[PDB]
Amino acid sequence: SSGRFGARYGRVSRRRVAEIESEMNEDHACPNCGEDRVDRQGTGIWQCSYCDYKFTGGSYKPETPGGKTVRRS
Amino acid sequence: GRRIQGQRRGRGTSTFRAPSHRYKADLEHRKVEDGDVIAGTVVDIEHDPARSAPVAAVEFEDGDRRLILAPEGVGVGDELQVGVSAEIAPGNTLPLAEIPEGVPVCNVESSPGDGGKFARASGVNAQLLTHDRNVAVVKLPSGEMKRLDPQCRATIGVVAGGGRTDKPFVKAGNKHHKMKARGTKWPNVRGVAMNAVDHPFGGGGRQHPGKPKSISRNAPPGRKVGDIASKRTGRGG
Amino acid sequence: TGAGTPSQGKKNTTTHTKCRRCGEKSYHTKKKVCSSCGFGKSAKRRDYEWQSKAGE
RNA sequence: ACGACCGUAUAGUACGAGAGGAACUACGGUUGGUGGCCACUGGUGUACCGGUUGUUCGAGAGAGCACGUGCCGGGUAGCCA
RNA sequence: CGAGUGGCUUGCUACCACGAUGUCGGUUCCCUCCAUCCUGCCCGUGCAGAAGCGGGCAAGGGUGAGGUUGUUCGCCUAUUA
RNA sequence: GUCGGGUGAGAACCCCGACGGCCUAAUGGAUAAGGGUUCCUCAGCACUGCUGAUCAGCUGAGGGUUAGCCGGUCCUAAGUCUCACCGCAACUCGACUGAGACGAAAUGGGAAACAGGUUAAUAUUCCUGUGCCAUCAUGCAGUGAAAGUUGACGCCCUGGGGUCGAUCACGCCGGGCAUCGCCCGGUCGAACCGUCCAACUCCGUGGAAGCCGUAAUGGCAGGAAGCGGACGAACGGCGGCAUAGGGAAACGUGAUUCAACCUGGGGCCCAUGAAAAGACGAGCAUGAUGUCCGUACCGAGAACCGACACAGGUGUCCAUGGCGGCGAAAGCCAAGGCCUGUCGGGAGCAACCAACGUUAGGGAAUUCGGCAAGUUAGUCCCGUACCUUCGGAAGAAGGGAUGCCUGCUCCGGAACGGAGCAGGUCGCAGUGACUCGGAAGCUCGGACUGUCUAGUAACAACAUAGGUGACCGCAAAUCCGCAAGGACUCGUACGGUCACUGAAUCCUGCCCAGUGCAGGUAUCUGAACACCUCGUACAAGAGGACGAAGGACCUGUCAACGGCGGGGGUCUUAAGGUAGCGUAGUACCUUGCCGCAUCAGUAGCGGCUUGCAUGAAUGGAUUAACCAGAGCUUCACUGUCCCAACGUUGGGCCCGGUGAACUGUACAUUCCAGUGCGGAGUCUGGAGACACCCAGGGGGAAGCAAAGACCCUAUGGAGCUUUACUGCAGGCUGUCGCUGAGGACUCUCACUCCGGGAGGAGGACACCGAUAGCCGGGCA
RNA sequence: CGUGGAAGUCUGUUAGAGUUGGUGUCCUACAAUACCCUCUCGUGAUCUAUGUGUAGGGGUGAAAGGCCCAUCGAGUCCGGCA
Ligand SMILES: [Cl-]
Ligand SMILES: [Cl-]
Ligand SMILES: [Cl-]
Ligand SMILES: [K+]
Ligand SMILES: [Mg+2]
Ligand SMILES: [Mg+2]
Ligand SMILES: [Mg+2]
Ligand SMILES: [Mg+2]
Ligand SMILES: [Mg+2]
Ligand SMILES: [Mg+2]
Ligand SMILES: [Mg+2]
Ligand SMILES: [Mg+2]
Ligand SMILES: [Mg+2]
Ligand SMILES: [Mg+2]
Ligand SMILES: [Mg+2]
Ligand SMILES: [Mg+2]
Ligand SMILES: [Mg+2]
Ligand SMILES: [Mg+2]
Ligand SMILES: [Mg+2]
Ligand SMILES: [Mg+2]
Ligand SMILES: [Mg+2]
Ligand SMILES: [Mg+2]
Ligand SMILES: [Mg+2]
Ligand SMILES: [Mg+2]
Ligand SMILES: [Mg+2]
Ligand SMILES: [Mg+2]
Ligand SMILES: [Mg+2]
Ligand SMILES: [Mg+2]
Ligand SMILES: [Mg+2]
Ligand SMILES: [Mg+2]
Ligand SMILES: [Mg+2]
Ligand SMILES: [Mg+2]
Ligand SMILES: [Mg+2]
Ligand SMILES: [Mg+2]
Ligand SMILES: [Mg+2]
Ligand SMILES: [Mg+2]
Ligand SMILES: [Mg+2]
Ligand SMILES: [Mg+2]
Ligand code: NA
Ligand code: NA
Ligand code: NA
Ligand code: NA
Ligand code: NA
Ligand code: NA
Ligand code: NA
Ligand code: NA
Ligand code: NA
Ligand code: NA
Ligand code: NA
Ligand code: NA
Ligand code: NA
Ligand code: NA
Ligand code: NA
Ligand code: NA
Ligand code: NA
Ligand SMILES: [Sr+2]
Ligand SMILES: [Sr+2]
Ligand SMILES: [Sr+2]
Ligand SMILES: [Sr+2]
Ligand SMILES: [Sr+2]
Ligand SMILES: [Sr+2]
Ligand SMILES: [Sr+2]
Ligand SMILES: [Sr+2]
Ligand SMILES: [Sr+2]
Ligand SMILES: [Sr+2]
Ligand SMILES: [Sr+2]
Ligand SMILES: [Sr+2]
Ligand SMILES: [Sr+2]
Ligand SMILES: [Sr+2]
Ligand SMILES: [Sr+2]
Ligand SMILES: [Sr+2]
Ligand SMILES: [Sr+2]
Ligand SMILES: [Sr+2]
Ligand SMILES: [Sr+2]
Ligand SMILES: [Sr+2]
Ligand SMILES: [Sr+2]
Ligand SMILES: [Sr+2]
Ligand SMILES: [Sr+2]
Ligand SMILES: [Sr+2]
Ligand SMILES: [Sr+2]
Ligand SMILES: [Sr+2]
Ligand SMILES: [Sr+2]
Ligand SMILES: [Sr+2]
Ligand SMILES: [Sr+2]
Ligand SMILES: [Sr+2]
Ligand SMILES: [Sr+2]
Ligand SMILES: [Sr+2]
Ligand SMILES: [Sr+2]
Ligand SMILES: [Sr+2]
Ligand SMILES: [Sr+2]
Ligand SMILES: [Sr+2]
Ligand SMILES: [Sr+2]
Ligand SMILES: [Sr+2]
Ligand SMILES: [Sr+2]
Ligand SMILES: [Sr+2]
Ligand SMILES: [Sr+2]
Ligand SMILES: [Sr+2]
Ligand SMILES: [Sr+2]
Repeated sequence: SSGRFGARYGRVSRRRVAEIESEMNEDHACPNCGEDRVDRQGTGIWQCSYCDYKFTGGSYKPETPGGKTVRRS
Repeated sequence: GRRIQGQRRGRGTSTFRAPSHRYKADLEHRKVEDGDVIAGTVVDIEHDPARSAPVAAVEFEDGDRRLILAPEGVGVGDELQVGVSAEIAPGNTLPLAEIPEGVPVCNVESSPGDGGKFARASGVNAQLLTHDRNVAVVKLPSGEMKRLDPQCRATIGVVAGGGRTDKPFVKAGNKHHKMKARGTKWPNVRGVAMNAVDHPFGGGGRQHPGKPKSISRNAPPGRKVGDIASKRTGRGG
Repeated sequence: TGAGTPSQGKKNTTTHTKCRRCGEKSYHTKKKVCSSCGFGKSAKRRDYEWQSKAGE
């Protein structure tokens, strides 16, 4: 997915942008409906195209390891 | 010589100032007399230009509309509470005394009623540990154990936008844009690449500091550069 | 680009204008201050001892 | 304002065991220089003649412009090597 | 060992110029010197010849093209009288 | 530009016609700034105009700018000022907080005007016609009234609606041409009023379990398609406006592609893309009122800035005129503009110079170096190496095709869109001009796009992502201020400050002795105040005791400054150079040795390498991609060269007119020698020499230009450094004041901070004032 | 295979910005930094108009001691000053 960077930037930089952006663009399960329809709206902003649930979450992932802890306690 | 870059800063000229007129809102804890009876519905989620993180728009019962330091997992429609009796859920804000031990907290107050000071940046969080009638021990994001007044308010949960710093900027342009939203002069010219007239490390036939980098704490501004009161340097040892 | 002739070309900004108070074309219309009599800066008239030789 | 060299005959001779190998002289040419000339060869030749692209003058005919010939082909006199 | 000439090298001096006498190399173009590389005429030879070696008179003409190097100098190649 | 003609005392350049040309994002049209009357008319030529002048941006006199609806005015933006408060010795000074005001003329927001006519000069301003907005008054309706909507918003891709224009078809009106029958122009008509509505959204029906839909994404039993319906757009269509206007006339009709304008879908952000006034919400009639300021002209190779009528500089809109072609490209041509990038006449027009064309054979031999020039080129088809971070390298390289004419096929709704086929056919040449890469390899540097010495440096330098270390829990660290106060900060460690290194990949050894920083510290040292002894009727002063930071001392630390040798088989001073790399952009010796390549190679490349004096974030090595970066090799090409020639244009030369400057102690026709402060036209001796003028290329006048930049000197200057001398800020620390009650401790009442408040935290500390010790090129 | 249309992406005298070589022309200039050809960037750390802020031991500086009105290793004016 980091093919836009051409032959520039080097392995590490574009390997990370690809991984991060790949997981960012993945189908995400909405906390409301449960449908895989959550898409990134901005930095840390997520929204379900199905039920319109707009919520906060990681900058590139809807859920972060730290966020998944808040529940358990 | 001439005043170094760090000295031009303090003057507060446009170049060094933050784009305050472009910032949305000062995210401070709402005030309540007592009793808690205060709740609001999240009407929207916005982007905060001053912190590169999501901030939630809330509308309280008394018809009060204000932006809030949004934790992770706060959606539109969600009902938030603020007060002593505020339900122990993510997004709610109650004094540390009412917050259970071992629970991740964000936007922690330094002194009760200040509106929150600690743990506000993307994805971080404080950690409430010890309880008492006098002091609530919080473990701040830097790892420091901070003893606080149990009456200091603080939101439950971790701050939204976590993991932001995990992706590299890749190019100067990306930094450029982020920098334009902060009170920071960028790019950065190494002192070693300047003239002696401009910086303590300036001058010489080849670039290298003409003295050791570790400077005394008592050094005057204009000379306090490099490694300030470094307890040590390097990785080894 | 040269600092001389090629840079004189952009000079179409108006600053110093006829002053309401003193009548000199020294009223900086962007600063709203007269460089000659100090109108806009002080109630008293701009005047300095160095405007003449010390013993005069 | 002429300097110098190669070649041929002299001669496979004189000389020398042999190997090898001259000269005088008479010739032919080359090179460098020099002065001049253009029949010849070559260059130029925005004189000239033709071909042809784009566009404008309605088409045709016949023309302008495309840098001081649009481009391509041929090229007289002269000037030249 | 001893006697000299030159004024291309270098060193020495500090006379000249610091109200400026523009650098090295190269180039281009002109004149000159002889301590002659070739060419002319000669003497000697450890001069048969051929080819050389040493020397003398002699400055008319000639002394060219290239590879590295800014190079001068020099190294190298093929031609050359 | 030329030929006629006009006016005039006078005409190359003032005017008319014709012919001939130039400008096409400009040399055309509208403007902002800035200019300020430069605008128009009349009369002039003393001035100004690169020549002339009857002309004029010149001289003089007159005249000229008309607004409810075009700007200003109103609003708010970054931000500014004023007042108050506070500081300051003080102010015309100074930060904060309040209040108020200012802050947008092309180009932020914003009530409302269109079309025509008229002048020598204005014009949505005047006049004609038609229209619109606001306030107010009266009348009627109306009691709704303010929630909400609007003003009001980033970047990239894209659909749909759709006007101007352009083009196609055909008809009408007029013009042109004259083998043809083709070619050009026109065929009009606003604001405004009324009306229509696509998209979006929603509603009812319907009942899809696989269908609906898109350029694409997508949608759905949480209810798909289909059917009906609410809401709802254009600067658009339609009707009026209009027996208005406009035209000599006709006074069209359809289509395609569609700027403007309208309305949607999608994608991106460690970036989040103004505010306020105002409008809407919220009717109609009639009438009144709508003041004030701007308005001429230029807007540039003559109206602006640059001393100039300066080849420079200077914002916006016309980006859709035709052919062409991918094109807002070239070239050519309209509309419109101009012959004022404003001196002419003459010589086949010499030398010489500028800019340029063509050169036979050779082909980089030129040169520091292919500098300069040339070569190549568009488009389609075939084909394409090493290496590589798998993206790329790559248009690698290399090869073929290319026009016109005839008749066709395919894609598409179609284009005046595209892709092909068969036949015929011309040239030396079919991207025929124009437009339009030369190609390949090796090495060095920096990863990359980016930055820089305005005016000799564009680079390897700066930056960058990335890597790393340092400081700080915010009453912070860092920084500004004399103070009052302030930046960072609408920020909070995933932060931001201070530094270093400089993408990726493989790595980054040893040294804490010195210097730096930091922690500790029994003991040693360590100021002042208070306290103690001596002294003094008091005082100066001498000494003691206690002892802060600081130092001594101990420890930590090198991705801190830096270091990593000599001798021998440990010495200094801590260690003694590990991976690597290596004759290096670092190697003196040096053209090192071997090899490659060449006829020949101080060059280049590889190998060796004891390295004068390489080496690991003073980062080492290495490297795809990128580069107006340094070096080298090859193919191709060629006037760079052998070696020069001829030609073209502008000068150069002669003539009319205009008309400077540099320079000048005097004398001066010199030459060869000598002499001289040792580098003489001028002295000495000779030689030569009739005067004057034209052209030339520059040998000399140690030519002209600049009180030499180099070197030295001056008890000259400045910028910069530091363990130079001396001081000054600043930081740290003790002490006194503020400061209070009961060598360690409690408290609350000053004082500080948090808190809207109540009250909470802290607390005689901290802040502040004063003094003392330490650090202190930050500064003088 | 198609769809899509990413990029401090490419070619490009689109506009615009820049300034490599000619060590060309000019060098009492057209010009106290100009002319021509060649060359670089041209969707972005882009370019640009107007408004606005920062002031002299002070600004500003992707750092050249660069720039702060032809003035910069400390602007300019007047004064100190004969
Ligand atoms: Cl950052
Ligand atoms: Cl106006
Ligand atoms: Cl769509
Ligand atoms: K001298
Ligand atoms: Mg806040
Ligand atoms: Mg900024
Ligand atoms: Mg840097
Ligand atoms: Mg430097
Ligand atoms: Mg310094
Ligand atoms: Mg370095
Ligand atoms: Mg360094
Ligand atoms: Mg001289
Ligand atoms: Mg002799
Ligand atoms: Mg001779
Ligand atoms: Mg007249
Ligand atoms: Mg007019
Ligand atoms: Mg002129
Ligand atoms: Mg030839
Ligand atoms: Mg040569
Ligand atoms: Mg070239
Ligand atoms: Mg079809
Ligand atoms: Mg090298
Ligand atoms: Mg670079
Ligand atoms: Mg420069
Ligand atoms: Mg460059
Ligand atoms: Mg980082
Ligand atoms: Mg970093
Ligand atoms: Mg960095
Ligand atoms: Mg660097
Ligand atoms: Mg080697
Ligand atoms: Mg190391
Ligand atoms: Mg001098
Ligand atoms: Mg010197
Ligand atoms: Mg000095
Ligand atoms: Mg406070
Ligand atoms: Mg000093
Ligand atoms: Mg500006
Ligand atoms: Mg320097
Ligand atoms: Na001698
Ligand atoms: Na020389
Ligand atoms: Na001779
Ligand atoms: Na040589
Ligand atoms: Na004229
Ligand atoms: Na309509
Ligand atoms: Na066209
Ligand atoms: Na680029
Ligand atoms: Na050490
Ligand atoms: Na080292
Ligand atoms: Na570049
Ligand atoms: Na030529
Ligand atoms: Na001369
Ligand atoms: Na100096
Ligand atoms: Na694909
Ligand atoms: Na240039
Ligand atoms: Na100064
Ligand atoms: Sr706050
Ligand atoms: Sr607050
Ligand atoms: Sr230095
Ligand atoms: Sr280590
Ligand atoms: Sr220019
Ligand atoms: Sr300007
Ligand atoms: Sr004032
Ligand atoms: Sr005074
Ligand atoms: Sr013979
Ligand atoms: Sr024989
Ligand atoms: Sr022609
Ligand atoms: Sr061609
Ligand atoms: Sr002799
Ligand atoms: Sr001889
Ligand atoms: Sr020499
Ligand atoms: Sr040598
Ligand atoms: Sr105009
Ligand atoms: Sr006259
Ligand atoms: Sr006029
Ligand atoms: Sr105003
Ligand atoms: Sr406006
Ligand atoms: Sr369309
Ligand atoms: Sr006008
Ligand atoms: Sr111009
Ligand atoms: Sr015309
Ligand atoms: Sr004239
Ligand atoms: Sr010819
Ligand atoms: Sr060569
Ligand atoms: Sr050569
Ligand atoms: Sr080809
Ligand atoms: Sr590197
Ligand atoms: Sr510049
Ligand atoms: Sr690296
Ligand atoms: Sr140490
Ligand atoms: Sr080793
Ligand atoms: Sr001359
Ligand atoms: Sr680009
Ligand atoms: Sr140069
Ligand atoms: Sr010229
Ligand atoms: Sr010049
Ligand atoms: Sr040229
Ligand atoms: Sr480009
Ligand atoms: Sr003075």
